Parts: sequence; structure tokens; C-alpha cells
Amino acid sequence: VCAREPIHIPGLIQPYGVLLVIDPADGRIVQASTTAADLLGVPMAALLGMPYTQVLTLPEAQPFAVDDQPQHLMHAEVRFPQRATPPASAWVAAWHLYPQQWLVEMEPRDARVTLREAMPLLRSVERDPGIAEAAVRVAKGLRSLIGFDRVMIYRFDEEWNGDIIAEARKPELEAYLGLHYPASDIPAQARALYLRNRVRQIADVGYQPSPIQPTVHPQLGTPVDLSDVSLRSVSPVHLEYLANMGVTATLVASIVVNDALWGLISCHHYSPHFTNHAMRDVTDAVARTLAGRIGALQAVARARLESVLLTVREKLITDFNDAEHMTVELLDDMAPDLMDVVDADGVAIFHGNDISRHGTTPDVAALRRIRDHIESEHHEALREDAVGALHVDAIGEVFPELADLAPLAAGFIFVPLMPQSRSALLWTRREQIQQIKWAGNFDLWQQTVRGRARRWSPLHLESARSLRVLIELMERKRFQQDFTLLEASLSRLRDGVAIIERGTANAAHRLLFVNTAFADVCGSDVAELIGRELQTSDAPRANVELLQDALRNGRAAYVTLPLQVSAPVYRQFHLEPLPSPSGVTAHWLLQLR
Amino acid sequence: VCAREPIHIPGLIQPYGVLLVIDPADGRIVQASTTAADLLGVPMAALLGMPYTQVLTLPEAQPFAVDDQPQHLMHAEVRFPQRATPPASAWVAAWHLYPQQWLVEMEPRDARLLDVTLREAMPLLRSVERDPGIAEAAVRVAKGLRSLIGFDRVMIYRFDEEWNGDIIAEARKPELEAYLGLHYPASDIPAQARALYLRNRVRQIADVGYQPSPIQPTVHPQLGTPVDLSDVSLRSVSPVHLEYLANMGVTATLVASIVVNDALWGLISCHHYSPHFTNHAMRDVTDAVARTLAGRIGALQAVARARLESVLLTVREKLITDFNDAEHMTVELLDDMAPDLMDVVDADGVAIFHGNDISRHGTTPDVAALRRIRDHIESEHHEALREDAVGALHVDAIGEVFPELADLAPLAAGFIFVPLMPQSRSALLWTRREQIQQIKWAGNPRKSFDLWQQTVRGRARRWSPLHLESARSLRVLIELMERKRFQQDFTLLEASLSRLRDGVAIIERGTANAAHRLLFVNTAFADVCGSDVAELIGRELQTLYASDAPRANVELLQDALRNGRAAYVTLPLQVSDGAPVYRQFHLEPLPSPSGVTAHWLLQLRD
Ligand SMILES: */C=C/C1=C(C)C(=O)N/C1=C\C1=NC(=C\c2[nH]c(/C=C3\NC(=O)C(C=C)=C3C)c(C)c2CCC(=O)O)/C(CCC(=O)O)=C1C
Ligand SMILES: *C=CC1=C(C)C(=O)N/C1=C\C1=NC(=C\c2[nH]c(/C=C3\NC(=O)C(C=C)=C3C)c(C)c2CCC(=O)O)/C(CCC(=O)O)=C1C
Ligand SMILES: [Cl-]
Repeated sequence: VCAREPIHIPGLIQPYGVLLVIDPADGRIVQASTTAADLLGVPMAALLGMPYTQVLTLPEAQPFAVDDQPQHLMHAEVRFPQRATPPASAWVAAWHLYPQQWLVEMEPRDARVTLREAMPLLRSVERDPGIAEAAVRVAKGLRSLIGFDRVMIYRFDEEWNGDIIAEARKPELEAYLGLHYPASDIPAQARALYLRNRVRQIADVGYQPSPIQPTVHPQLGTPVDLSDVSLRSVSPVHLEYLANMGVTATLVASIVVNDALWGLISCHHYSPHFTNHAMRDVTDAVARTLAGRIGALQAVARARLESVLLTVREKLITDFNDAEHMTVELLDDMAPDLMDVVDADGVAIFHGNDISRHGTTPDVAALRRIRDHIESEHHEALREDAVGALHVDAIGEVFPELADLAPLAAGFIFVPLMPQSRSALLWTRREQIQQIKWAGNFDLWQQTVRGRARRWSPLHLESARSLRVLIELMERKRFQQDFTLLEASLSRLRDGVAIIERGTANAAHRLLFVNTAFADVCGSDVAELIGRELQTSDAPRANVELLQDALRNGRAAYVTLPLQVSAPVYRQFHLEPLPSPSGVTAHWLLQLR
Repeated sequence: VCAREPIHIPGLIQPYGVLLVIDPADGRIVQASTTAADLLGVPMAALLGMPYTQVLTLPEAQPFAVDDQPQHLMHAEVRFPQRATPPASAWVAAWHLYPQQWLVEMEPRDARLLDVTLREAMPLLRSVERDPGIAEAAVRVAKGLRSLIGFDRVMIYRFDEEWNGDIIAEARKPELEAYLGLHYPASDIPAQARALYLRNRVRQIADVGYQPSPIQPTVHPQLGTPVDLSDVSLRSVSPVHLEYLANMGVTATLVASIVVNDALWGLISCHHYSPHFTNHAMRDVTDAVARTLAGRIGALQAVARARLESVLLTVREKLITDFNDAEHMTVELLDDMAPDLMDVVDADGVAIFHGNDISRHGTTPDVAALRRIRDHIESEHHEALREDAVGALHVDAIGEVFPELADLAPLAAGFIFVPLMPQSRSALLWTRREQIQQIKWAGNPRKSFDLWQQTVRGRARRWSPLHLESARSLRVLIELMERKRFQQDFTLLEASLSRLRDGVAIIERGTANAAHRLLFVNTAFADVCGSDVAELIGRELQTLYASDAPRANVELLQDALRNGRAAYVTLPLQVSDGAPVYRQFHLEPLPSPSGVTAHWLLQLRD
């Protein structure tokens, strides 16, 4: 139920500032935070329904009507012309202009040489190698700039769990660097708002919130969507957490990379600390700058890998096409590249009952168990829902029966997906134990994750899909290998054979294959005979009819008929239908001693 | 010789400021620009070898020793304590701290838009950070920077794959002819110049045709090397380039590097037809917008690749299943397949070849013309082309690569051909029709002023590496066709053989560790033996005859197997029941490419 909280409609503000909801129609204040009455000259009752111009004046920029896309005015100087001296400090206001509402949030200026001071840090990260180096540079650098007791770089993993990859802290305290946090700690709903509103601040934990006096819109009958307002009251859940932790102030800047939430810049203060708009703007700058390099280094990385992976793949393709006899040594020379293209620990090449095991891989019988399990009708759903190839990161999860084997085959890539059989390819990765330091799931916990291999890189997975061609290459080569063998065998027979292709009644019944013993009795050789109509009257009408009726229907016949001599030569014509997938005769076997 | 100039060691400074080289060992000035003597108070002779501290009055930040990675201190307030009221304008100094040397460059403050300019630039950075597509961001940056600093010209120069430039965006005075859309050669910006723009991201010329300030002790007095400015903004630019700008009428420069993915994507070129020094605060804002724009361009490039890459895969994967599912390739199968098959590679046409048959689709040359192209590629002359090729053979302009096939270009200017090996029977030809290019040059030292429009013919749109990998990823449709065809024929011959009367078996020759086993067995054969076909495949041949069979007769058969020769011997069969069944074993070697027997044909009759 907690992971289902609205959070964007709390109907409360952080007391450090004031919020006003204005009807753009008349320009009158429809809703207001309880803190408004004190800052502005007039108490609540009269302030409600009053025009905004009457109570607050702003010289820099003014609100305006918006058509569809909401527009946001940044923090500018705002004055309160309705009281005999109301500035116990300087005030600054920001707008959120919607087509049905105007949202003005105001807070003190403060400031205390900032954007120029941040420039050397930005420049220094914008050119440093690897994420690690940049993360730690940003951590230390922001700790110097904004001055928080803790500055940590929190990276989201694939299942949205966090990891503190970088940290800058006071000499005292215990480092949270290296700690793992669940996905449950930051709900989807919350994560969305960090992508929306990039810099989030908790000025003092355990603040006494300011409720928006008219809770719902008096004419729209809805609460205030505070999704863009910085004054948005945080979940009491999270507040209790921070309070239990001893941290009293919080600054969180979103590390958005390629329009995706990559991670967060988490800042904790064990005393209260309001970060003013000007400073928030600097942290946003460093977050974007860091966010930038991470994606730059990620790009250069992909680029490099992508090429070498192709160079290898392409060697594999030629080497396989060039060789006509798939030998043990062929597969032994091929094996390293075949493993390398996908960064596997082992590979097993299957060719119907035969297994060419290479690298660090389970025993032949164990490999058979894995294949037999995948090819199963139970896991039939798995292959369909799969994309080009079937792959696992922890065999024990996906195939609970195959829970063991994991020390050598924790992860695997399997090609082809169809239970096509004969030729297949099993790439394996051995179990790599993970030592993960939790937040407590008064001391530390180290989960020692077993039965999982290193995650299959999407780039390696596409490398795998790109090798499906080696499977049909084997199959094609194998059929062609067998075909010639059977063609050889047939031609060397004594009992005169020929295959007959049924003409779709448009074409006549023509010869497809003819053996040497057959083409001899006829006289003329094989190449002259391929593509010659079987209808080759002298021969009794009765006997021919029997043969013609078998062809007419797609049935069998056994009839003695005279041939063509270069004695006239009579033979017994043994026509027989060969099984068709459709069940409708398309070919016949003709033999006749 | 010009394309191999040092430029990083000119031994000269831009007169607008002063440069000093300091020995970090005991803080003395080892080298100095001729402009140093006038602003620092003390003339050259005594100023040389003197500690920086005597003329130091920098309160903000001080230099320091470094270890390995050089560090740079930003422009801060510096004062000259040797003269009574030394200037008329405030002076600012920046440091370049190297482990062997310290480089301090100083110049006037000026400002007239400082951090007020940094807040003023914030909504522009904000505006581009949100912008869709490069084209919109480029033009936003152009207009925005033209407003932020009053340059007469602001252009966004994009480097193409061959390091040639294109002015994709431009913001200018109402007057002066727009250079927007103009193409520049790679030769105009040399490799070493390009390298420095990746090194020093922001570079300005205050006034073209400045009287340079030489570094009085030309080489280091103790290290014996010249001063590598590289990071110093005061560095003197090539006279070559200065003459160019002068000929062009421009007097002031400001060039901010658009570095994307650690590579020089392009430049923000700013021209002023009068002189214009852009202050420390000034340069800093352009750097910001340069950082921001470069950011967004890469972001959009990533999201873009990501999107395309997926839809291509989705299509590719439909084609794979659709092709595997169909067992007899019909005209309608290929007609339904055709659009996706063209789309996966963004082709104008495609021709599917299945030995003498051609399924041509889209905008493609005639059947005979297609045959000419294939026959030419499959040629022994162009054998080198297919070897040097990667997964598939691809052309961007058929007339160049295949001079004989110079025509056909209106419909097949570019193509992708698969498979690479002259494997034949099955193939795939993707075509792209001629797209004429109209490229506006600067001129074709060179006066420019007059532009030339090159009208390139016989070329199709460049094959995207993403589309080329899409093509390579479809080689599987070729072996799929071939496999299907061989399997189709094999099954036919296997059918034919199994329905025979004479009683046939194929034998696979073993080794010293393996035995001679039956590969194929018909019914007529498996009947005489008794036990069925599936219960006989993989059976050792020695099994088939009785263990009572005369030593003499078996020997003859064993000799033939031992050597890989033929034999014809009557032998009793291994009768489960007890009825003596004898047959003439007609073993015969089947032709091998090597000529060394690998299989035998066994026929039975006696
Ligand atoms: C030696 C061959 C050269 C020829 C010919 C030529 O025209 N220039 C040559 C050399 C160098 N050019 C250098 C810098 C430079 N080049 C450009 C190019 C353009 N600027 C434009 O505005 C346009 C079109 C509108 C073009 C095609 C720019 C902008 C710059 C930087 C100076 C500036 O901002 O104008 C160069 C390096 C010089 C240096 O910094 O030392 C060399 C050697
Ligand atoms: C319900 C689920 C929640 C549990 C069990 C919990 O502890 N918090 C839950 C919900 C929310 N968390 C939110 C924000 C938030 N969590 C963290 C977590 C950490 N931050 C750290 O610095 C460390 C360790 C060093 C951990 C483990 C952070 C950083 C944030 C963001 C704010 C911050 O800086 O802490 C929210 C959103 C709150 C809101 O704005 O309403 C919810 C809900
Ligand atoms: Cl809203």
C-alpha cells in the first residue's frame, strides 16, 4: 500500500516557503498554503478569492496564459506590497503555468562566486576517463561546493536497486560506500518525480507542514498536483526513515542519462540545511554534466566492443563456410572465437547425438540434460516469449530442476529457438559469486549470492542472435553432404531407378533423377534424360491405362511394358508414390529390374 | 608542408595580454612575452630570472606544485606592484600548472556581462536541454549565442565522415550573405588544428593582423625546449589562417568545440567584421552553451540509434519466423515478405535470387539488368572486392566500383549483395536508386565570395552502418533457403531409397577406435535381417553376419573395409530364430573428393 502512495497530491507544503494557486481566468487566489497568510499582508479568509496583483508584486517576469504545454518561470524577485515591512529576508518566486491553473511557489533568496566556482569542476569531469573517476570527482567537488556532511552517488541497477558507487563525507561517520539498497526503498511513483523535477530538497526533516487551506479546487473539485512544486511535502514514511537515520537535511539531484533515470546524487546533512535555488541550479549543472559523461563513456564503450565483436563474428562466418568437412580440429580452432563473440566461459556445439564441448563447461551427459529440458514442451512458453535466442542469468531460477550444474552453467545462451534439433549451440557462463553489502536486510549484512553468472550484455546477446546463420549453415552443409551420398548410392545401383516429378497436370510427368543402370537400359545417358517426359501405341492400351490411371490419381502400379531399343526390351514398371507432407502424391519411385 | 605546421609552439602571443613561464622549483620567471615588460613595470632584462612573487599581487588564488595531471586555475584578479597606477582597466590572470613549468596568462577584465550573463544564459541552456532533434538545438544555440554576445556571425559547423564541414545553423546581421548550407573541405581544418580544438575547447582572436609578442627566451633556459601553449588562450594562430580571415573581411574569432562522445563532432564558429576581445566571463558562457549543445546532440543521437535498432530487429525477426514457417516459397510469400525485406535495410528495391529465378520488388532494374550486376559481382576479377568486404558487399556509387556497370545507376546506384562467397543458387540484392547531390562549396590563397554548386550524379544515399548490420543479420535467410532446398531433395532420395526392393544399406567408414557403422538402411534390407530400420541405424556392420561365418569369407569383406576397397562375398546372416539365411554381400566404395573411401554401398542378393 506504501509503494502505491500518491505523494504528488499531499495537500501540504514545506514551511520554508509559500504556495498559491491562481485561477488564470480572473487572476484570483483560489487555494493557499497556511504560510501564505503570514508572508503576505492579509490573513487567510480575505487572501482567498483575492487577485494575486493585490498581494504580491514581481518586477522581473510575470505569469501568462498557456495553451496546451505547461510553462515554467524560474525563481525571480517577489515583493509583498500588502504589509508595513514584511521582508525578514529576500524572497524569490517561481511559476508553473498550466492551461487551467497557475502555481506560484516562493521561498527566501539567501544565496552566499557559485556558477563560476563550479565551472572548473564541470570542465574536470567533462574530460576524465571512466564513470568511477567522474563519480568520485563529482562527490568530492559537490561536497566542497554545496557543503553537505554526506554526498553520495547512488547507481540504479537493472531491477532498480541502488548501489553507492561514490561517496564524500565528513572525516567522522561510517562510509555507506559500497552499500546496496532495494528497489522497494524508492517506489516507481517517486522515481518518476525525480525524472520530472530534477533537484529535490528536504530543508529540515520533521518540519511542521503547511496545508493548502482549500484542500480541493473550489470550482474544479480536485487536489493540487504538486508534481513540479519544490515545496511538495514528502512522504511521512521516508521522513521517519531519515529521522531514524539521524539525517535532518536532504538534497537529491537526478542523474538522467539518455532521458532515463541512471541514478541519483544523494546529499545528507545531520543538521537542518536549506539549499537555495541558485545553489540547487549549480547541483543540477553538475548532475547533468556527470550524466553527460556517463553516457559519453557508455557510447565510446559500446562503439569499441561492437566493432571487435563484428571482426570476430565475421572470421567465424568465413572459417565455417570455407571448411567442407566439420572436423574435431576445425571446431577446436573455432571454439575460442565462438566463445569470445559472446564472452562465454564455455560452448557446446550439438550435431544430433554428438557434442563438441569447449572451455569451462558441464559434462556431456549434463549438457544433454540442459538441452533436453529447454527443448521440452513444458518450457515451450519460454522459447516463444524469447527473442532471437534463449538466455538465462541464473539457470536455477528459470529451470528449477536444473538448479545444480550452475557452478559451470549458471548462465547460458541457446540457439536455435525452434525444437528444430540436429544442429544447436549452447554458450555457457559459470557461476560468479556476488558479495553484496546491504543497509540491514545496528550492523552490516553481506549476502553471498550463488547460482548466478555475469549478466548477458544486450550487445553479446545480439552477437549471439547474429550467429543463427552458423546453425542453418551446418544444417545446409549436412543435408547437402547426405544428399550427394544418397545420390551416389542410388546411381551405383543395379536395379534401374528414376524419380518422377508429377506435372501439376499442366506439365507432363517428367524424370527428376535417373540412375546409371536405368539410363543404360534406355540407351541414352543421364544428362540427356533429366527433364524428359515419362510417356516413352506399340505398348498395349490395357497396360499403359493401368500406369496412366496410377499417375492420374497419384497411386501405385506394377505393369510390364516394352521400352525403346537402339529385342524391343520389356520391363516390369514398378511405380510407387513417395510420401508427401500434404498427403497428395507429388513424386513417384520408378524401378524395374 | 602547411598541413603539418606545429602551431602549438609558435613562440608568440596575442598582444591583448601577457604570458609568463615560471620555474616551480624556486618561483622565478624563466621566459616572458615582450608585452610583460610594459605592464609588469620592470623591463625584460631584469624581469627575467626574477621571482613571480615580486610582481605577484594575486589575492584570490595562488599557483601550486602538481604531481602528474596538469591543473588549471581560472581567471582571477592580479595586480602589478612595481608601478604607481599601472593600468586604465582591471587585469585578470589564469594558471596552467604543469609538473615541470607554470604558465600564467593575464589579460583585461572588461566584462559588461559577468555572472549576470551566466544567469542570463541559463534559460537558453534550459531551452536546448529540452529541444527535440539536433537541427532545432543547433539553430537555437546560434540565435541564442548571437543575442548573448553581439557577434556579427554565429554558425554551427558540422564535421562529416570525411572531416569536411557543413554550416547547419547560422545567426547573422540582417546584411552579409548567409554561409548557411555551405560545404568546406577537410583540408581547410588540418588534423593537428582539429586536435587542439579537442584540447583547448574555447578559442578566440581579439583582432586579426595583431603585432605578435614573442617569448623573449625562445626556448627554456634549463630544459632546452619551446613553450607548448596548447592551453594558453593568448597563443598565436597560423599566419595561413590569419590571411584567410583577413581575405574574408573578418577581424575577430571565437570558436567553441562541439565534442560528442569524446570526438570532435563540430564547431561553434563566431566571426566579427571589426575587432572584438571576448573576456574571461564571456568565454565561460560560450563554453557552457558548447557543453550543453554537445550534450543534447549525443543524447538525441543515442535515443535515436536505440529506437531504430529495435524496430529493425522487430521486423528482421518477423522475416526470420515467416521464412522458417513457410515450407514452399510461393510468389505471394515473397510478395508479402518484400516490403519488410526492403524496409530492414531502407532499400528502394530488392531482388531475391533462387538459381535462374529472380523475384524483383520495389524500384529495381529489369531482370536481365539484375543478372548483369550479379554475374559481374560473382566474377573472378572482382574476387578481391568480396574478400576485403565485411559481412556483405555494398556500394554507394556502382559506377565507381564497377565501371562497366556505370549505367543502371538511376535504379541501382547503391546496393547490398549477399552471400559474399560465389556460393550461388540463393542470393539477395538490395538496391538504392541514384539521388543527385547539390553541394554548395565556398569556392573551387582562395578568394571564396563566389560559390560553386557541385551536382554529383550516379550515387545513392550512404548505407547506414545500422542498416548494413541489419543486412549482415539476414545472411541467415540465404542458408535457410539453401538448407530448405537440400533437405527437400535429401528427403526425396531418402524416400526413394527406403521404398526399394533390392535391400540397400550405406556404411560409414570408422577409424582405429571406431567401427564401420550403418548410416542408412532401407526396409527391404532391415526385413531380411529381421529387426526394423530405427533399431538398425548406427549398428556396427560386423553385427549383421553370423559369428559362425567362414574365416575365409569374412576376411575378404574385412580386407575391403581395412583398405577402403570393394568386395562381393556370400555370408550367413545373424539369424535370431534359427533358419540359415545366406546373401551375397555387395560392398562397393562410394566416390570421395580426396579419393580415400569414407562410405560404402551395401547391396544384398544371393
Ligand atoms: C593550411 C591549409 C588551410 C587552408 C587552405 C585554409 O583555408 N585554412 C587552413 C588552415 C587552418 N585553418 C585553421 C583554423 C580555422 N579554420 C576554420 C575554418 C572555417 N571557419 C569558418 O568560419 C568557415 C566557413 C564559414 C570555415 C570553412 C575556423 C573557424 C578556424 C579557427 C579560427 C576561426 O575561428 O575562424 C587552422 C588552425 C589555426 C590555429 O588556431 O593555429 C589552420 C592551420
Ligand atoms: C515505502 C517504501 C519506502 C521505504 C521502505 C523507505 O525506506 N522509503 C520508502 C519510500 C520513499 N523513499 C523516497 C526517497 C528516498 N529514499 C532514499 C534512500 C536512501 N538514500 C540514501 O542516501 C541511502 C543510503 C545512504 C538510502 C538507502 C533516497 C536518497 C531518497 C530521495 C530523498 C533522499 O535524498 O533521501 C520517497 C520519495 C519521497 C517524496 O518525495 O515523497 C519515498 C516515497
Ligand atoms: Cl498538472
